[PDB]
Amino acid sequence: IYVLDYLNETQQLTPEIKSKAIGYLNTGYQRQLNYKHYDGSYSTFGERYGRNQGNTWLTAFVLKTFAQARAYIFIDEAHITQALIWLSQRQKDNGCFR
Amino acid sequence: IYVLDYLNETQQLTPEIKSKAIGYLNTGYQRQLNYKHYDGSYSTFGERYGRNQGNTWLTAFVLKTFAQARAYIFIDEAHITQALIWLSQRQKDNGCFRSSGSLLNNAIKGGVEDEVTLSAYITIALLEIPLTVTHPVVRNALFCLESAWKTAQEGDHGSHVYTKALLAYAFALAGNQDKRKEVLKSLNEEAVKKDNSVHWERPQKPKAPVGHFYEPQAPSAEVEMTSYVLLAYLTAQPAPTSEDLTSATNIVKWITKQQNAQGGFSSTQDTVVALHALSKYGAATFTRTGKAAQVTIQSSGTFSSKFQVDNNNRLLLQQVSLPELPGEYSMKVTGEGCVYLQTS
Amino acid sequence: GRNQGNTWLTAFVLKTFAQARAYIFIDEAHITQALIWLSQRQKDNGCFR
Amino acid sequence: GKPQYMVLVPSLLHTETTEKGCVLLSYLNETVTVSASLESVRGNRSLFTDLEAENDVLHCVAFAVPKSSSNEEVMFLTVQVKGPTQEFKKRTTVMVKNEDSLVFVQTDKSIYKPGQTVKFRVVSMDENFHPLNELIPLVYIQDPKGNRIAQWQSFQLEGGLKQFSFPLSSEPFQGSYKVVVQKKSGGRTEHPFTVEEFVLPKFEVQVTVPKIITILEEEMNVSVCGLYTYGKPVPGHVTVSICRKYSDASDCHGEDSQAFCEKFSGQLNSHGCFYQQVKTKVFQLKRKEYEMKLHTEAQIQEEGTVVELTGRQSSEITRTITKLSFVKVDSHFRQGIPFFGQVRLVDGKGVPIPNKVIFIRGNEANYYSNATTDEHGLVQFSINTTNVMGTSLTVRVNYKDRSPCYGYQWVSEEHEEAHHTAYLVFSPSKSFVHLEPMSHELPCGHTQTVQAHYILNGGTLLGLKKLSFYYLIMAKGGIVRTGTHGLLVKQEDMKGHFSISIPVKSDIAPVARLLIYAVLPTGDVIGDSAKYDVENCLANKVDLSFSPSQSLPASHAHLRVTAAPQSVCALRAVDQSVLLMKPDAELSASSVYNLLPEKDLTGFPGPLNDQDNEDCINRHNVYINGITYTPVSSTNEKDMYSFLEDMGLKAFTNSKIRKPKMCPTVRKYFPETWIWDLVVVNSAGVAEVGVTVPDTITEWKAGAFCLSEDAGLGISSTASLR
Amino acid sequence: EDCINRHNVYINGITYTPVSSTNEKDMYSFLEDMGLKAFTNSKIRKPKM
Ligand SMILES: *[C@@H]1O[C@H](CO)[C@@H](O[C@@H]2O[C@H](CO)[C@@H](O[C@@H]3O[C@H](CO[C@H]4O[C@H](CO)[C@@H](O)[C@H](O)[C@@H]4O)[C@@H](O)[C@H](O)[C@@H]3O)[C@H](O)[C@H]2NC(C)=O)[C@H](O)[C@H]1NC(C)=O
Ligand SMILES: *[C@@H]1O[C@H](CO)[C@@H](O[C@@H]2O[C@H](CO)[C@@H](O[C@@H]3O[C@H](CO[C@H]4O[C@H](CO)[C@@H](O)[C@H](O)[C@@H]4O)[C@@H](O)[C@H](O)[C@@H]3O)[C@H](O)[C@H]2NC(C)=O)[C@H](O)[C@H]1NC(C)=O
Ligand SMILES: *[C@@H]1O[C@H](CO)[C@@H](O[C@@H]2O[C@H](CO)[C@@H](O)[C@H](O)[C@H]2NC(C)=O)[C@H](O)[C@H]1NC(C)=O
Ligand SMILES: *[C@@H]1O[C@H](CO)[C@@H](O[C@@H]2O[C@H](CO)[C@@H](O)[C@H](O)[C@H]2NC(C)=O)[C@H](O)[C@H]1NC(C)=O
Ligand SMILES: *[C@@H]1O[C@H](CO)[C@@H](O)[C@H](O)[C@H]1NC(C)=O
Ligand SMILES: *[C@@H]1O[C@H](CO)[C@@H](O)[C@H](O)[C@H]1NC(C)=O
Ligand SMILES: *[C@@H]1O[C@H](CO)[C@@H](O)[C@H](O)[C@H]1NC(C)=O
Repeated sequence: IYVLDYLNETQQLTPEIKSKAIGYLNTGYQRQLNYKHYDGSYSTFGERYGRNQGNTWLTAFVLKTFAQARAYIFIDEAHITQALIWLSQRQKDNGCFR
Repeated sequence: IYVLDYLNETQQLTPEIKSKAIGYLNTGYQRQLNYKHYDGSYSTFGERYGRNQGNTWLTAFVLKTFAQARAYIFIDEAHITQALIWLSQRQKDNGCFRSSGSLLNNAIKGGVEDEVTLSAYITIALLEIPLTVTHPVVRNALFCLESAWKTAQEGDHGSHVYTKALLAYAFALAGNQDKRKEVLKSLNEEAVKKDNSVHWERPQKPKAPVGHFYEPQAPSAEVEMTSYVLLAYLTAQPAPTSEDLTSATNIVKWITKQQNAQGGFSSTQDTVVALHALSKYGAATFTRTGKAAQVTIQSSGTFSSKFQVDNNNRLLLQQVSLPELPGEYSMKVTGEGCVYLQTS
Repeated sequence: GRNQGNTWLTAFVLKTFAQARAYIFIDEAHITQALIWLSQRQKDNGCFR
Repeated sequence: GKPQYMVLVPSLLHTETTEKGCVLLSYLNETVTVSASLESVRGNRSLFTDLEAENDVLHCVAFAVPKSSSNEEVMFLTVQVKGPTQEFKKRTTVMVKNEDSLVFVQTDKSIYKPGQTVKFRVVSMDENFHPLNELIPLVYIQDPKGNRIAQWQSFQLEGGLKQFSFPLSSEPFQGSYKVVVQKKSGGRTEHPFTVEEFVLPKFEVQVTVPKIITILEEEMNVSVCGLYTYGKPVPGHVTVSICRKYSDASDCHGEDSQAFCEKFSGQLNSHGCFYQQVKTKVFQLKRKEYEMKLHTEAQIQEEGTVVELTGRQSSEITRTITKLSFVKVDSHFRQGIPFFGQVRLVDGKGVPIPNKVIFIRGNEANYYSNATTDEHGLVQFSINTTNVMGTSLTVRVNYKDRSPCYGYQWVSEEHEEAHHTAYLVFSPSKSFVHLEPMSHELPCGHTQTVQAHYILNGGTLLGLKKLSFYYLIMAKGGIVRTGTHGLLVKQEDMKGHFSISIPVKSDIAPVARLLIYAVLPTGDVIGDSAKYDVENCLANKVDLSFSPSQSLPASHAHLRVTAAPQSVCALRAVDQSVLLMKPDAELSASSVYNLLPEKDLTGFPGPLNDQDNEDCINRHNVYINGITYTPVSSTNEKDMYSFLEDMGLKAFTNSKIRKPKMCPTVRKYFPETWIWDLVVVNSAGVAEVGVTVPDTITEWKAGAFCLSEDAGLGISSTASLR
Repeated sequence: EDCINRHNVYINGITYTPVSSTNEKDMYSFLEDMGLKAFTNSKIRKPKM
């Protein structure tokens, strides 16, 4: 995402690379969506067994890059709102996040 | 794709559904791309340890729908050109295309597995991708398609009537206005009208044509057939004549009634062409700006009745009688937008 | 059971089941069963294969 | 006499270059017109070249292809034979590509001192090596930190070249710089030079060490000298050293593999050097010990000048010791002609050893036969052809079995064998054409002749005496030459030898792929193909003739250059002290040939292009009635298509080529660069009157190069002045 | 006895084909179906052993 972003701002870009990029981009999104929990979270293990509990940095990371990604290709807004909501459930006034 | 296409031409559409649709659309594209071969082909399984070989109907199918898909959501043009090229590598001058269809489940299509029925699909899919008639692959396909008509035109025993229906839209779409009406006259004669609704079918309960192929796809032949011929009627190069579209409107009355309770149709390849044929009719008939449509029906002897069809009325059977013994009536339509006049 | 017994291993088993049979008592059927199988892979010329 | 038609075209057709493609209309059924038509995969881009075909003649035709915006685009090519009677046509995919020019930069020097102006000249040519007046969008000098310091934008080369100049700063950055030329396509051709403060050297340090040395050794001879002009040596207290690095394990705070070494000392003799032999026993050169470096220190006496010279650090102790290799063996044999193959023995310094027994092995025809190495360590032999398809041939020698303890463990010193696996060709009518192989560097400007053997046992069928044999030669990814030969046969005529001539001209680049093939009325093709390494040569023969040999700080020195009748020639003369300092970047014929893209075309452009399906008769039969029915799979039998594929050209045809399986004044000053210039040659040569330099303490080495529109370019032999 | 099916694995034609057994009727099968054995010289049994 950030390479596609940087190549665009510098003005040095090519359509033969933009296309080669979007392919590795749209694929990785759909592959990443494959490790999403029912509650909107994301864990290194993913769904598998149904006993995993969301990785607090991995979810936040996914969201930061799904915010960015959303500019070049099209990521379903539900996935970000789903994540955002789960991030708020693990939010303590004091000590902000855990 | 074809539901999104049909919902848009009818005008009945919602943004809460367009968004819910595009999600199942962009996902399926990327999930489909996951079963593409290095050569641009596609296989039932995918690419299971590089051992898998390509099925010429699924590639052609993918391409026909990636041509359509490309209108709402953006598709990478490389995937179509990659496929198109692979389809040409499986193209023999005589017999047009080669059947390399290695799959498990055939409810997926309606083709009779015949080189004629397969090429008849690849040729539509290729034409449907905006490609010129002067193209070398379409030149060696069209020539095969004329030989396939004159051989299937020798008699009643001529690959039955399924093949016969695909040869119509293919020709119409290609531009042989003359050969189109030549196949369309012998199909129109071979049609089965009903209560103001015409259609096409194989031999009801066969009895005579015996020798089964896997299982019976007859309920899906008859659905696909009509809708393929509806497209051939709608597809005239200048514009379809009043004589073309009024006959097309009758075909519409049958398919629209013959619909799956829950939604859709029997098979899948017959659900797809029904919606594509309906939407393409729906584009020709409906109007967006000219909301007014005035109609006037009078008689030689002082009779007078008139109506205003529009977006608030179309969904309503406006009826009138007044029975004068010797009928001498004049139907006068005005404004914009179509009106169907059924007199009983 | 996707195999065919090796002629040397069978013959070996038999030589030691002949010996073995002296201290611990052995089922004679196993030797005769083997002996018979050894004869099936016997060519007049070149004796054993 | 069943007719046939055939058209051959390269699988990679360069856009905007004259690409030849040949036609063979074989049988006289009627007057016919052949026509190839190239057209785009998507879009309405279309071409047509009508080819004038004559019966049983190999008529050729060339054509330039139109430009494509995409660097490499794939397009449809379909050939069509139009005739009253028969009408044939076939399609395949071809790849077009805009293969850019080959360019280079010569610099006045390899190194610069600050404030000194850098002078360079850039030049561009085509695959046919001849001046090309290209438009170069950019050239720029990149400093060692990476900042572009100077640039020349959008310019065109006049005589296929242009000279430039950049004055270096008084306070530049000490280090390595590089001039770079970005072509229109993007292809950055880079070229370096160093910048630093230095005092040039007056004398060289000639270090002599065995280029390669055997692992089993007691001692070795080594010597070091020191000269400068007219070979006048200088006396000095030399301090040479000879060390080794076992395993470059990167220091670990205890020297970067500084492993044990005997250093030495002594004085140099006038009219000579210092010579020495050193016992290798001390180094052990065994147990993961790899290479050696040899520093020097000719501390010149009568001065305080310590000029070192880390010479010949390429003195190798190779793992191999007793070896052998092939020389001239066929990779294509046939069951009806016993194949022939030559082998050579080599060891250590490629020493061939005669009168020593060898042991050939052939797991096929069981050719386990010994022989002895003749003069120049060599053995030729032949074997009987009567077995299955793939024939493995290994050759063992002297002692194959030995006990070097374990294989991998602590040290291996294997003695390499030589082996090869030849496969047979699919014979249609039991007929075949073999090409005698002569693999070895063929000299240019000297004709070669190749021997061709022919087997036509009932291969005639029609029984007509006249039979045409055709041949083509290819190089640089395109067909160059064409010809024919008319063998006049009996009705059945299997025995016979006949040869075809071939002038090694130099338009054939390093690769020289040659094929030969027959055209039978049975509708079959029989042929062979081979690769010959050609020596890397230029067409413009040039020679620098420095006339007043030696001289002294004189005036007017006649420096001549013979070249093409009309040619621009770039001259370069510099003190062999700055050349001694850092050797100038290699600019020879071999330097230019490596610059050429598509040195050879072998196989179709596989990663981009693929296609091998037009008749699945493979799966038609699920099995065949053997004495016990068995199911099919795949194969590695060689045929004709494979030879055309190996060539890198595809073929549109009617006859049987591929196997049916189609499914799977007393004053001194002024020394750095004497003469950087260019001249135009008259009809013969041209004499440049260069005024001699005065601080001529050293020899003046000088070279040059030429460009001619006809005879391409050339390069002079660096002629000196003492 | 003498296994000649595993002898060949490579085989010519237009393409190579790896071996696999056959379900046919050999003379041996009829004599077996009869329930009698035969000592003989001539070719009576299918090769697959
Ligand atoms: C990065 O990605 C982009 C998308 O792939 C590249 O294309 C650019 O796309 C945007 C629209 O999505 C264009 O927007 C421009 O908008 C301005 C509007 O005026 C504003 O700026 C003027 C001063 O210039 C100011 O007076 C106003 O108050 C506004 O704030 C229009 O004037 C433009 O015509 C245009 O529609 C981008 O300009 C377009 N790029 C180009 C070069 O046209 C984009 O190139 C990529 N890189 C960058 C550096 O953005
Ligand atoms: C889906 O629904 C969309 C709305 O949600 C439809 O979009 C409408 O598309 C039409 C044309 O396709 C636009 O109409 C205008 O037409 C005039 C004149 O027509 C020119 O183009 C037609 C072919 O389209 C050609 O036959 C004529 O000779 C003319 O050259 C143009 O001047 C206008 O610029 C404009 O294109 C509507 O503006 C557009 N939007 C709306 C709000 O109606 C769309 O047709 C439906 N179908 C699909 C498959 O997307
Ligand atoms: C020369 O041309 C004739 C026709 O003028 C060729 O005849 C064809 O031969 C094939 C078999 O090889 C038949 O199947 C066709 O029906 C024939 N007719 C045509 C019009 O194609 C013939 O092959 C050619 N060669 C010779 C030696 O006669
Ligand atoms: C190389 O091959 C030849 C012939 O196959 C071998 O020659 C025989 O050598 C023995 C002695 O070793 C002689 O008594 C015979 O007269 C030789 N001739 C034949 C035909 O047997 C020779 O031994 C082989 N070389 C080596 C090193 O074994
Ligand atoms: C193809 O059609 C276009 C019209 O869209 C035309 O401009 C072009 O020249 C045609 N190509 C050729 C090679 O005739
Ligand atoms: C090494 O020196 C000895 C001195 O006797 C000489 O015989 C030998 O030939 C020398 N080596 C070479 C390669 O000349
Ligand atoms: C094979 O050819 C060789 C030629 O050197 C000959 O000595 C040998 O007897 C031949 N054998 C057969 C089986 O043809």
